[PDB]
Amino acid sequence: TTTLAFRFQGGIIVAVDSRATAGNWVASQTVKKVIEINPFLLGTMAGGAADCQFWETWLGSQCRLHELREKERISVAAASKILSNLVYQYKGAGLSMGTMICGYTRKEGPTIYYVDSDGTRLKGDIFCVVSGQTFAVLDSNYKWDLSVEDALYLGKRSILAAAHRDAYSGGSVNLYHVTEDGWIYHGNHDVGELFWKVKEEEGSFNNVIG
Amino acid sequence: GSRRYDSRTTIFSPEGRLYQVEYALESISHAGTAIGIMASDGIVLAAERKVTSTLLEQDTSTEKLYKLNDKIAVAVAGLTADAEILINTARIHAQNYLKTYNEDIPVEILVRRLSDIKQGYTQHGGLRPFGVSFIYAGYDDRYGYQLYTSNPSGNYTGWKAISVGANTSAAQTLLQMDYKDDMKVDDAIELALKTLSKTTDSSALTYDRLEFATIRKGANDGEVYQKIFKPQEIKDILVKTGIT
Amino acid sequence: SDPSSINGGIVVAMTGKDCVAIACDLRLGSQSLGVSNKFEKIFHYGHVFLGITGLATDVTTLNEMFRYKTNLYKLKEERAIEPETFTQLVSSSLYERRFGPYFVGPVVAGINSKSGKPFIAGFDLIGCIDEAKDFIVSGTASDQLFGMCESLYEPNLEPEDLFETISQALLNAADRDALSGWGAVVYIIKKDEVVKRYLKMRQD
Amino acid sequence: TQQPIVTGTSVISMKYDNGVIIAADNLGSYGSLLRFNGVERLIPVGDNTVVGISGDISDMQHIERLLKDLVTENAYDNPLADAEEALEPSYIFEYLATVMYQRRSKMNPLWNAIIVAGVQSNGDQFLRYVNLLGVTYSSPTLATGFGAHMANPLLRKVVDRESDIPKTTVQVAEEAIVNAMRVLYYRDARSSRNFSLAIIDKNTGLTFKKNLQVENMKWDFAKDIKGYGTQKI
Amino acid sequence: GYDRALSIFSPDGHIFQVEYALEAVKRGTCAVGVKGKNCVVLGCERRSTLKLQDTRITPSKVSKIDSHVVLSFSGLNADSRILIEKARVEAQSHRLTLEDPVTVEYLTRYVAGVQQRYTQSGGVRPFGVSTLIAGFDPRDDEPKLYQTEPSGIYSSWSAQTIGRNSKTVREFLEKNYDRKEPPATVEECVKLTVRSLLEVVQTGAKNIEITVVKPDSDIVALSSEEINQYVTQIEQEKQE
Amino acid sequence: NNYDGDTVTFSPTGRLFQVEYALEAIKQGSVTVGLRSNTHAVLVALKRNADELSSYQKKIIKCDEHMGLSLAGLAPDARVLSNYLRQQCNYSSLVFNRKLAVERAGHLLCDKAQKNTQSYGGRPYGVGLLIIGYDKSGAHLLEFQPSGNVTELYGTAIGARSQGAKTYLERTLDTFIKIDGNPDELIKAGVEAISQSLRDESLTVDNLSIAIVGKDTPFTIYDGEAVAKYI
Amino acid sequence: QFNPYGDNGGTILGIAGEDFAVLAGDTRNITDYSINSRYEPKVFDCGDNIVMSANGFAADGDALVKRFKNSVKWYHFDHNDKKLSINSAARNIQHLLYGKRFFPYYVHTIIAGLDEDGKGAVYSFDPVGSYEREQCRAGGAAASLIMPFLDNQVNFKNQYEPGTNGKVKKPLKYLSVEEVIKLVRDSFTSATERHIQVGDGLEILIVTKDGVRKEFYELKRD
Amino acid sequence: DRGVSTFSPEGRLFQVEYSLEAIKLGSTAIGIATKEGVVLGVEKRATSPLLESDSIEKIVEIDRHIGCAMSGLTADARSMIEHARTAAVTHNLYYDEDINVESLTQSVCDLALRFGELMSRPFGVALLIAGHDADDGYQLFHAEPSGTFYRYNAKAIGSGSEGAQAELLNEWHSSLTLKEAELLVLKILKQVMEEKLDENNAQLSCITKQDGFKIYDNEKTAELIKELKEKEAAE
Amino acid sequence: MDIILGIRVQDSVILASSKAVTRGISVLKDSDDKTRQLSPHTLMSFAGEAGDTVQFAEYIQANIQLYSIREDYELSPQAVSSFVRQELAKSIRSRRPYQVNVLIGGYDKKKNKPELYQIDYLGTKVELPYGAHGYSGFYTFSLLDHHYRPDMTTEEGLDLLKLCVQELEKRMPMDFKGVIVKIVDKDGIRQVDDF
Repeated sequence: TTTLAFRFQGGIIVAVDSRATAGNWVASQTVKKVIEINPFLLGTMAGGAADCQFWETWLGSQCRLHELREKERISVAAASKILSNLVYQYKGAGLSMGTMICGYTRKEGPTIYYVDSDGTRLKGDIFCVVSGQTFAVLDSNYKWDLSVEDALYLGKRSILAAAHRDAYSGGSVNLYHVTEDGWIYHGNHDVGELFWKVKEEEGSFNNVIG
Repeated sequence: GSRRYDSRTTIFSPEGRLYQVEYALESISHAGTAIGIMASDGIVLAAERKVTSTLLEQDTSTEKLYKLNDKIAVAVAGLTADAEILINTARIHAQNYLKTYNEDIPVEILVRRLSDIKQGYTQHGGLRPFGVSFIYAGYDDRYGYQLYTSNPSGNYTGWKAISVGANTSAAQTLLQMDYKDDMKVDDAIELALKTLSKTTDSSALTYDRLEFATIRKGANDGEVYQKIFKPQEIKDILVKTGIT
Repeated sequence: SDPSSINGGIVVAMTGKDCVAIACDLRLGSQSLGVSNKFEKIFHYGHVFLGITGLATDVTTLNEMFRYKTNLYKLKEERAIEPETFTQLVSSSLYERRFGPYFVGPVVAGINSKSGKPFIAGFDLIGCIDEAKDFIVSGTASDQLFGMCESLYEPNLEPEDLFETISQALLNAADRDALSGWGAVVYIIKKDEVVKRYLKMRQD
Repeated sequence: TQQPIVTGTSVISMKYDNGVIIAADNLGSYGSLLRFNGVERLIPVGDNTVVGISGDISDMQHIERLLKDLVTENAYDNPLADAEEALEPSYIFEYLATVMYQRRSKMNPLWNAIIVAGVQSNGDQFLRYVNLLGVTYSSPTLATGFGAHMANPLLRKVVDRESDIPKTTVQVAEEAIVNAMRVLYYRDARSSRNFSLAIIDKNTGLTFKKNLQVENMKWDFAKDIKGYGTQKI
Repeated sequence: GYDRALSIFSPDGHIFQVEYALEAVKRGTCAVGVKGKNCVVLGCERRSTLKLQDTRITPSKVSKIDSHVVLSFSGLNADSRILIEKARVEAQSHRLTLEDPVTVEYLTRYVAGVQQRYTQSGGVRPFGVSTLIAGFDPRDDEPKLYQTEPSGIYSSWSAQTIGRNSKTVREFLEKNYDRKEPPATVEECVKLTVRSLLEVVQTGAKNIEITVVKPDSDIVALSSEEINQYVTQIEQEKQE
Repeated sequence: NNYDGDTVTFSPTGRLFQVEYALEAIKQGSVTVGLRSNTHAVLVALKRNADELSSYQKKIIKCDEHMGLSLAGLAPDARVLSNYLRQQCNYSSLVFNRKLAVERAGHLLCDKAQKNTQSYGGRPYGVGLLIIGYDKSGAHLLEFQPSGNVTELYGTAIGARSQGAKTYLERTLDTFIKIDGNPDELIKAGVEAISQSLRDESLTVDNLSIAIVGKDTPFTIYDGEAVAKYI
Repeated sequence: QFNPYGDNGGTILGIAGEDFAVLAGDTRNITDYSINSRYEPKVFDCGDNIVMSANGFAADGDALVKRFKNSVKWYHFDHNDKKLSINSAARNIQHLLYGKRFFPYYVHTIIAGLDEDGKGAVYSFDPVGSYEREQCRAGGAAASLIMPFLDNQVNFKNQYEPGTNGKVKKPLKYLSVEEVIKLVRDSFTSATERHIQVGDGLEILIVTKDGVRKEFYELKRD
Repeated sequence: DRGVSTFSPEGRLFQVEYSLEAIKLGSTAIGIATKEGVVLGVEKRATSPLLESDSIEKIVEIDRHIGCAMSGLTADARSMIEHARTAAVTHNLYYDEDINVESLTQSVCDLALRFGELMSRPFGVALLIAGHDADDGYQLFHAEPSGTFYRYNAKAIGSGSEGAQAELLNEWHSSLTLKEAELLVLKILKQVMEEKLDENNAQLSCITKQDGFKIYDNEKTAELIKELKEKEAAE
Repeated sequence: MDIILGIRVQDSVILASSKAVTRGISVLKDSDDKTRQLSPHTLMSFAGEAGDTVQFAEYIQANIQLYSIREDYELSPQAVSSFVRQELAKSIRSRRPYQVNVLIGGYDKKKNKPELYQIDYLGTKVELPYGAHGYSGFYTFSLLDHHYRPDMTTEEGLDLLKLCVQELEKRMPMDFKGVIVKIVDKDGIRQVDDF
């Protein structure tokens, strides 16, 4: 599993792979590791697929109740802390979850929170989870003053880098652009077709023959 | 069923008064007078025991003045048994605070907790309120010497001088007349006894009808001493102030 | 891992002629690391002295608990608790946590205000009372203290002689224990005066 | 969670043209000790159902009481208790299957394998299995424990599929069961010679046979077997 | 547990225990709220029947719920403490979970919600308390003033009064408070609040308490002398 | 008088006035008819509107594929008792793979209603129910009173002016019991029965509610233009 | 110790067509190396044009199907006989499964039907209620034998246009119900040859706008 | 005294009948259902001119497809609104869909009779629940403290109800446009209101399939009031 | 592992806390602030188990902020430290104990003296001139034992702290990505930008 979220001038880029494995067996190449909590909030799937889906669908329900009661869009800080407080109640029971809660509000600007099954809640500019490892991939071509088109490509290229090397990452790349007025889907890209095109056009992956 | 026999102890009258609180205050008005006077250099608690007997063991008797901790004491007006239930609760809260913070409980925090318990009995549970009014004499290092009162309603207020029980109207007028801000403990002792001596329903005020206490920084240097007066000590201060 | 030897430290109590002595080291550690040299393990509630060895969090908790309980006792009884009565309260309090005990070795020392009789007692962590005439030992160097006390101790020592005996018993026992030392305090207790002495000792 | 103490071995059963047959031996084993011999492990419920039970005997005696209580309860405020509102095999099974799965789901099972044999109101053969895991299945032949390994193969040679059931008479079905009980006596170190056999027929009703013995056994060939290889005497 | 339904409907569709609670409020000392352009002022009556009072330690009539919100009340003092405690707990609970201090409207809605609950719960009587809740929402410069009452209804007010002779001081505010131009400065707002209490109070001595709340958690209680200067200036302008 | 303050008090003549007052709520309720043959059982209910803008209050509730009732009185109480029947029917199916007998459903409704008549703090149910069903002993009609009294009948009616429909059914008894394998004719007899309980108002398309259960007929409710056939 | 779980073997296959869906399963029930039954149905009509299978531990499978069927019955009662859409059924089954998150239903669940636009739908669930909408899903013992074949013969993966040398992918064509059933039958015939837990019989439930119909085919009994 | 759940000799629950009297004293709320949407209008009835009228919230959103107007002891409505919002969201969580308006109304009405010696008394507030679902289109429901709910083509509740309902009886037809319904609510509110109707003492709202539930701006309502005045002066 | 250091100088208390957040082998953050302002003159730093650290710190903050509002008074550092200790002493015998270690640095306005309290996850409390939690204590303590003087100025304390961090950066296998330094004095709590 490779999930990437980073903050830039144009908002937030969210990039994920679509591969699910049971042992060596590839269960699916068409998993959706981005959970659309609501039209302005996105969640990433890592660890337990059920735990991530169930509690981030629940988070959307809790977010909707907040907006009815307070007649205001819920802040990313508040939405993230509902989820972090809930998993902390279950701590030691065997919930498995590593997620990036992504939203853009006028109050906060573009905001990413990393939320953990261990009860960790961290705000950061960039978060990446690769197959049981999470961190602030290549990090060489990332600058705040980056175009929306360029930032989308960087996220797409970053997932391609992991998918090639990592056995448990692959299938396709799913792209999301998060703006103040909501998120925009930037489509499903097969890693097979992407790899050959990226290789040819970038010149990269010289070691691989094609 | 049972509803038939319920007095409904926690309802408003059409005037917006609490029946059982008002009737409890009526009960307290027939209790022996207790007076608290706060001076610059300490507090005085003076209280009248209700029509006593010659066979009552006074030196081992306590109905008015109780110790809550080393810094805080209360004068009681009302049902002694009801007061003891609340006093034991207050003693436990004081020790809970000391255990938690490693600091003696500030006077108001203790007073507020006891007042909040009384309040509860007037709003839920369908039980009769506590037929008790307290004068709290205490010292802490935030506000220094403090006098408070609480009544069955669970309302509490701060005072320079105050009375509870019988003839409070008369007692408060006399205190309001002779009290000054620069007053000292020895002066306050005299005022308290003179006030009881004039308001008492008894023929004369004697040692065997009084309970007396002083909270003084008259403790060697930067500390506070509580003094629950012995029968002989009350007899001496009555002669000193020239009442007997 | 063993809760009674994480923080380390020792207490010893002795009886003399119309006097008792109670003494403790000043070390608090995290196993091999020394953290504090000012962790006194002897407390007093009126004229009754309590030493507590073992897990430092429980030493602090039980001190706060017995201050709490002796404060309420005094308010209700209108007199200071006596050593014999306090010993029963310590036992009662420890045994109520029978299946989740405080990891402590308490030691009571004091003189009965009415009889004038010197009193010492020790307890296991669940409140079993050792009421020895001679001496009580507790802590990570209890073996060493037993050794020192059993040879150094003789009955009916005068206060200023008892001071030397208990001091030499503590110091030499602590110097043969890794988790004890870093200074020591000795209380010499008489019916209506108590002297507290800090001992000079090696700081390793 | 427990462990079985006193245990009963194979229950075997099969459907025939007009009804069902079920059989089980009378032993109650205490580990390797064959402690109890007069244990009845076929418990009839009315005149249309027989419940064959293997595994823990203390749990069997509990289930026996549940079924006895079920018949009492069904008769309460029920004018048609001995007619249209009599207990069906299907009702008795579903109840036991509910209990078995609930008990496994509380991690405190009834340590048994149960076969419910009977004939329904409409004359349909009923044969279904349930065990300590709440696992259920139906087949033209059913057997528990060793029976599953040795009885099923023999019974399946008579009724291999649903279409064989109308072609199988009660005489052929009983013969196959009695032979399978002999094979289990030869080869199951926890079997007894003494067994009970129950026939539930849609015409002749419930026929319950007690104190049956395995007979026509082959042992004579044993005299000619000497040593374990090279020995000739 | 004691389950008795004390708050019930009468044939005329009234809940007498809720209406008798309002009578407790009517008996309470007068409390007034006036919001200016960039402030809210809470004025409170102190009945002068109680002298020899220690004003240092005596429970003050205006309570901070958080650093940015204040609550004043008319009615049973003891009842008010339970609502103040619950409100203070909820203010910290909101900061802990939402990572933002309560809005004035949210804190009002909570207190009002507690008051309502006590009008259709078994074995409890309604609160003999009405509240004025004033302050500024985090990072907002718009003044907020809300009122609650025993029934549990709440609403926003340009200016409002509660307690004894509140009818009189509301009469004053209704003719003296212009919505198009509210008290522009702290001075003007405090003056209008003191003026409104002087209609009812008696002596302008220790009988009037004034608390000024400004944006960004700027809350201060005026002293006797500061208020006495307003009392002096008002009557000197009146002598004409 | 002095004995009607709660359900736990007998009168000096051994009456339960709260139960009798609950019984009164049914009489105020809109008329509903129940009747059966040997093959089918039919409910017919006159639905009551608040005014001309309002809908007509639904009277018939499905309890299972083989059982359901019609209500007269407090609709929320019918909802509670029908929900309880749904659960008891459901329990019988899940645990015993067995459709709950209509007679046993009657016994359960009786016992649930009874508990509310002997305990302090509670109140009797303020609704009457006509339960129809088809089980292993054929077609059944039950009348439920919130006293706890449940009665198996060939036909009956409850609600305002129900006596008219009940007298008609008492005359027609020998005719409608013989309407076997003809659902339409049994409903006609039910519609003709409820017509004896009408005054001023007549059966319109959004006024009439009919339910039927039978041998090869699951419990199905007919409303709107589905009952225009029978008007 | 007592193990509350078991393996009853079996293999199930859900395929979504353009205007239809199939849910297929073998009819063999096993424990270890024994056959319990050669015909124990594993795929069920649940009503509202939804077919379900919970393959794995048959006890947990029967319990979940029973609970879901009951959920449909109560949805009708509570929501004026509203038809339960396949998407709503899927979300409901997630809550049934996640309810036992800390003592799971030891099953792989597949439901098949039509979406609200009348297009074929299959939903696949993990034991704890993670779910996805899919065009192809095999579950159970022989899933690893079937899915690679379906990737090749349904989605035309690794297939290209002859004479383009892998520059033009084989174009995706809409498969008829008849061609899907051929691929199902060949999948199970192949699985039966190579997996010891697969055989005896194949039962296929086909869902269309016309409703649910049933097809049965014999498999090798060894 | 007497039981809270006691029946009168007529077979009515005293406390329910008494709560209906409390609702009669409530400010007027009017609902009109059309094929283009459902309109919800309320009288605000501020007790003083210093009360900021925009803080009076008697029209409330339950979900995007369900609006709600209240009349009576409005404080009692808050827990009913809370339950309705929770029921709407909870159903969407369980079933990945919008909850039917009737099912939402039925859920609210299940609270009603949960009183005795559960809450100490019935609710002293009536609700007009307006919404849209795919199955039964645009719907208006009247939820009473009796636990009974009626569907209405048009309904008035509160002090001016019997007068307003008689007016709705004459005015409502099946072909009403949303614009016609808006003016009709404003017209009947203006008739039964003590004070003169303006954009500050009255509030409009509507639920359409496209835009969902919307509370009207004071500026928007002010234009509809001016449109009403002109069309009434037009004959 | 995390570094939390405290040194109490003449007129203030300085807290140095490692900025790194690492789960297993990957570094989640390099700017983490392991501190909570309990009151205007009381600061708490914390290190320990993921989730527990922030949950415990925020819970203490909420309780001290509640007490501040209710009494319109600031609890003394001694009082705050005793409250924190008791909460930790409760949690060890609880179902799932808080694995959090804290340093409490506060300025006592009544006594006009700075105070530093060290409390471990068991509720073991000591008042020290300087303290640390974890492996960092071993390296740092011996250095502070030599250089520490009770009459040190804030600038001298920062220099001694700066020396400690440099030493830890060399001898520590882990990269803790530097420290954040906060000073607690009579004027309140401020962050040292330069370090």
